[PDB]
Amino acid sequence: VEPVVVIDGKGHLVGRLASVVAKQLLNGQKIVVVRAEELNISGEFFRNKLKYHDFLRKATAFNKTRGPFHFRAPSRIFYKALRGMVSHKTARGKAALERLKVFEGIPPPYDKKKRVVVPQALRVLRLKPGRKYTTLGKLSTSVGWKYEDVVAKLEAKRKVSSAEYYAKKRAFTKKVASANATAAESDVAKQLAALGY
Amino acid sequence: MKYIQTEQQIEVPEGVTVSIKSRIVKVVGPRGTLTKNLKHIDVTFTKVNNQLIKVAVHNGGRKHVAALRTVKSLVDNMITGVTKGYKYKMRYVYAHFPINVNIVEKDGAKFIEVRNFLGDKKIRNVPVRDGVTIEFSTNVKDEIVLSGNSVEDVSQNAADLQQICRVRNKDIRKFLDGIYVSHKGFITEDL
Amino acid sequence: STDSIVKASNWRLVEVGRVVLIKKGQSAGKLAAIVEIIDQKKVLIDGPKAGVPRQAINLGQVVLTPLTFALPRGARTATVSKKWAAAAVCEKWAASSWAKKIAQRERRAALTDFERFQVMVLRKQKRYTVKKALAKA
Amino acid sequence: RSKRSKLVTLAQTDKKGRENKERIFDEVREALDTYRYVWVLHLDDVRTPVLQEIRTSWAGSKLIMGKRKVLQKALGEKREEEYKENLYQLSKLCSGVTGLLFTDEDVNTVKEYFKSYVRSDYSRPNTKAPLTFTIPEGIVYSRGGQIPAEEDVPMIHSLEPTMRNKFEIPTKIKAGKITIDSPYLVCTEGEKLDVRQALILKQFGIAASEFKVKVSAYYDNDSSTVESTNINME
Amino acid sequence: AHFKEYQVIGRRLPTESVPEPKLFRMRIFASNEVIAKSRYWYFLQKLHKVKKASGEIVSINQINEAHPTKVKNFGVWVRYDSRSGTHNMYKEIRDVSRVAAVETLYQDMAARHRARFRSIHILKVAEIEKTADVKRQYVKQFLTKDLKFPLPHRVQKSTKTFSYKRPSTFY
Amino acid sequence: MRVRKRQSRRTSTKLKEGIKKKASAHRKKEKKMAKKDVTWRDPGIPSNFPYKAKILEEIEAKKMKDLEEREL
RNA sequence: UUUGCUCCACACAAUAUAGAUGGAUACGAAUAAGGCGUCCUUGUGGCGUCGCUGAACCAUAGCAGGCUAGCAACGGUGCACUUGGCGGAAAGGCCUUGGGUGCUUGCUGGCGAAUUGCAAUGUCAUUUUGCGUGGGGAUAAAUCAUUUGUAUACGACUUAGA
RNA sequence: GCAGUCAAGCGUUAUAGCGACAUUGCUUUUUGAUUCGAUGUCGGCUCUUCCUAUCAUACCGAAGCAGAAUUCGGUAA
RNA sequence: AGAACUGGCGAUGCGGGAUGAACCGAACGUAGAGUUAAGGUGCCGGAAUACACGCUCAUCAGACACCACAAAAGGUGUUAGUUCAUCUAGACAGCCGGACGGUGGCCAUGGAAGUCGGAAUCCGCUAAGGAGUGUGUAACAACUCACCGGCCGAAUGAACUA
RNA sequence: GGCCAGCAUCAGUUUUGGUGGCAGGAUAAAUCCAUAGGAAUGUAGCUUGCCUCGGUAAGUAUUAUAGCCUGUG
Ligand SMILES: [Mg+2]
Ligand SMILES: [Mg+2]
Ligand SMILES: [Mg+2]
Ligand SMILES: [Mg+2]
Ligand SMILES: [Mg+2]
Repeated sequence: VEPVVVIDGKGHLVGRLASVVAKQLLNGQKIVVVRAEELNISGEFFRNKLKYHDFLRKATAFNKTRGPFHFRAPSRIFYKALRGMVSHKTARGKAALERLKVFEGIPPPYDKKKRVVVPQALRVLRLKPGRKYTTLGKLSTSVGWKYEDVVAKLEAKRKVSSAEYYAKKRAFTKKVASANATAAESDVAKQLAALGY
Repeated sequence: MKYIQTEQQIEVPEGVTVSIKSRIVKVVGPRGTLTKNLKHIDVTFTKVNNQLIKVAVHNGGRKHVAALRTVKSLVDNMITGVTKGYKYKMRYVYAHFPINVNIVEKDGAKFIEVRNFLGDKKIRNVPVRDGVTIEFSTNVKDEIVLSGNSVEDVSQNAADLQQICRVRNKDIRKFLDGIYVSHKGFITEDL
Repeated sequence: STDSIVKASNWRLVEVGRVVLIKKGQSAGKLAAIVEIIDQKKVLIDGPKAGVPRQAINLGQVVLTPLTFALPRGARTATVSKKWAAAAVCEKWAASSWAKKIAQRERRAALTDFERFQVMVLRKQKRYTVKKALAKA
Repeated sequence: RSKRSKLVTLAQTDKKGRENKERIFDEVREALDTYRYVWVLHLDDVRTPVLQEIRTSWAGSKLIMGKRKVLQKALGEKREEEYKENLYQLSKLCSGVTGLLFTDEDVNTVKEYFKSYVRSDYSRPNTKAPLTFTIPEGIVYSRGGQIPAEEDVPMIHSLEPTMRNKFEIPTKIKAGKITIDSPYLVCTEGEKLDVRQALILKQFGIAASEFKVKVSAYYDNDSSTVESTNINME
Repeated sequence: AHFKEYQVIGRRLPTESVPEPKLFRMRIFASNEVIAKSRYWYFLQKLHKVKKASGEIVSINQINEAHPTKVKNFGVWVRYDSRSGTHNMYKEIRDVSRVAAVETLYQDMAARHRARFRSIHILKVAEIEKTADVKRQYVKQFLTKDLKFPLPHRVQKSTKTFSYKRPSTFY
Repeated sequence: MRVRKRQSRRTSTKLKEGIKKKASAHRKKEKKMAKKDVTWRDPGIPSNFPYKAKILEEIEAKKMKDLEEREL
């Protein structure tokens, strides 16, 4: 229903989010994923770190520059999960993959855009309470990603600006609702309520 | 078995106030305030009156109800800390080399400095955790006293002080030097 | 101000007399009352005023409402109907924003094309008045 | 899984069952027929040599101990359940460690014996301290100054962990001898003692308290009445 | 499937000089009458020395629950097959019908004991008239006076792929 | 933190076919040994069933009735 | 290298291909908790209210939207200027001041529409390394060849020369 | 290995038969005394990497571990 | 390993089991429409991130052949059962108290008092208490536990099965 | 009349809805109504202990100022 769908990746499970995003891209929807460092993986941090270190074990023996390439950033971990669910060696798979962008944090112009969530991929809706889960920024920092603090500082500045914007928007919303409430007793309002609006 | 409801009770004395919101407990008493984050456990707190606070788990299993009893014990420890305090008395003994224990300030950080442990030239430094006080006992030979409202902080500081003087590569049936916790109790000794 | 404060976190309770709204099945969208608890997942419900048969149902097929009325446990259909009428459950349900939202949704679904045109005209008139009142202050 | 495992012992004495309680029940009910006066005795924290000396002194009478609930069931708990008339009052007067003295002797003789009987006893916890005790400075001896240290024996080195940990007395080991750097106050006269102080007094062997057998009341077979005696019940 | 309860009454075939043989009745839980008749012949061969070729089905009638809208506690005595022998089991099920209790029991046996319909024998399903005779804790905890319990962490199903609000689990 | 090699769980065709042959041979041998060997070949009422007394009374009454029914 | 290169307004001419056809419509955090409104002694505060999906909200009527007449109001919105402020994560966007010039379906009128023939996407949205009108702006380097040896199999590299 | 013994179990109502853990005898007997038939493939040099089933180096646990030295063991390539 | 019967395959493509001589389905003219088999329906990938009742958390779980590793072995993981017992004349934990007398039983020992050893292991009084369950002493002492009682007040323990 | 289409009325095959009349069973079982018994996860009332002005704990009390279960019709 929208030309570009922006998904706030915070609090989502990586596999289910990857599955839904891959199907959307193959169906032809343009998707931008923000805040990839706030993604979640079910299972404890040592388990997920062990899995990543097994992936790190994988490498071409006679030339390491030819082997599987291990990308440490959270956005690249999510991109690996997505590319595993797209048939990426065909032209159709490449075209589907080029309808996707993944970012750490929320850079411009997406910091002023509406961001949605995916209910079937949400941790609080999917995992049973008490089950342990891992956070992608911490996993990436443990396996060698080196921009965790910079993203945190930029995100804090973005949150300050966004809070100021929301305060102004909420004041305007209160004024609009106050103006709309005093017209609710008029004949036009009664006719609209009769028609359902 | 999935017990429908399991609950524990927490008793609050006269001078203690408890504020719990979203599993952030603040306990205020005559000796000061303590704060605990319990957001890793799914429990529900309810206030019955100013003296009784219930903590409950709904539709929970064995691990969940074990966590419930643990939560009750932790809040009881916080209450005891703000009303009586905790006091750990340690003793340090030696065979030949007198152990020298001092309180030093390293950029205003309150370290405990241990010298001449078994004749070592190394200076052992144990930081003093915030909220605990270190006093050298009067008319008791070679006794240290750690006091505070947090039993966790006091006991961990005592354990760090005890572990900083591990005897290495010597028969410990023979080499008896060290710093040992000799007593645990409360700061208040009115009765 | 030397008294403890603990957040209540008030849940709706599965209990006898709790009014539920059936969200799927033959009786979808109808009100019923919980008469007896079978286990953690199933209850016995009875909906005599709205025409819901007395039946055992899973708690995942209903949504609990904030409404509750006094009812004996295991009360038969006649007793449930009498207590429901005495407590006036239907009026208190219809006075809530939840039921008003359901009614508005049904009305909007029932609107015709001519009525949608009339809605647009009335919305433009109300918009003119609201914007004028908003600019003056 | 994850349950506590019971410790296993290999000893000779096995637990008593309901048959022992039934035997005690029948013995009490038969002594109720056999004897004239049934006296209820409070004998809490009694030592076995003292109790056996009492039994030896009361040759010809029957002293029966046991669980107080068993004794009250033998006597009859309520008015419709009493074994004899006006025995429920005697049964409900039983409290604590209760013994039953069935006898045919005189009321005056029983009162005189239980007024004039007394023995030296350990100072029990939650009681009154009979003396002020102070362990002297230097080498700690077995009596702790209650006798001259020239005649006394030094305390064994094996008790130093108990004194330091359980008794919380600051002690050191010097050449195999227990030593305290300062004199130590154990108890003050006319003060309530706790478990730790009572244990210290018992360890040093000081026994200045008095044991007296309390008597609550008695029942007569022919009169079918209960009279409060109130002996050593201050 | 969803079980029904039948009565199956059968007998040996009448013969000369042995007329009017005895009639034997069983209460059978089964999804349909074909399964009910098969189970009847199985149990009749296991108990008596009566074969399907030697006998006939006199009657089969569905038995309905007497009060299907009344909550009841059921004690279910069952017997299952093992290589060492046949072992008893007693379960307690709270439900509004005998067929509902039997279906719950079959599902529980398949979940826990890894058991099947052909191996599970229903020996007795008996309603507990008085609550004092209930002796399973998972059933007794629901017999408390004024029973109230909440449902924390409600998970709402979404009809759309994307949601424009962060969800809440309040109830 | 040196992770070791994980055992593969990909199915080998030769291993699976060999396991099939091994299992068939095992079944034949077990059947043969069960036929050849020599070895000599009611739990009652569960204690938790509430109407134990009723079941026992019914079975006793049926036994006593059948005692005289088959005799005369 | 027959006036080359490059931005601003004005007419023509073509142009919009992983798939426009009303609008991607901006708090953060928690979920065994929150959002909003309000009051006070401003807090882990009291009270009220909301959820149970965006099935929303905003826009949306006029020859693909024409030509005119009025009533009410001083609002809404488009375009070109202009005042000031903020934004560097990839800012390239966000907010705002004042005047001008259009439209306004908030309300009531008067004309026009046809024949695309009973449907045929029935063509409607930004950017234009192409032309002709015109006002201002600026007049380079690299390679070969020669040369050095901090370099070198050859290329390459590193120096120097109006 | 062979031949037994015991019995926690399994089996049974015929006190048959299987049987874990233990255990005995032979090989092997008392004063630390005093090379025997590989019937067909093997070693080097240079140089790389892997495994851990660790010899050394690191950190630990136990031991009549006083000290010194050593033995057994844990994590560890 | 040897006999007897019957299938499959070679001469045979097609659907499924990721892949394939003997596995599941089904045998073949060229096409259209419909329905299915076996196998499946998160994404690759056509098809329910269906419904329902339970179980499981694995410092490389499992999604498998049902053979082996496998001793139906080990585990203070978790769930459901079976059989025994104890229990308001008071269940299990916990604290306190009692835990005696002949007697320091006999022999042996430099010493040996229940506790280095060898043989007796009895009697009394008991509510109960071993000629002693362990720590300990050079021997004693002291503590313990076997057993009993007081306080507490409602279910508990053991062994098996899955 | 060659090429490509749209609609209507039909035929053959098929897929997906709405709705009507019947018939069986314990001539469904239930709900509901009446009647006779009964009990607790004991409703009203009564008594007592002592509590915030009557809200509780324990005895009684089988429909009363709530109800439920079973049999029969
Ligand atoms: Mg017009
Ligand atoms: Mg190793
Ligand atoms: Mg698909
Ligand atoms: Mg192997
Ligand atoms: Mg047709």
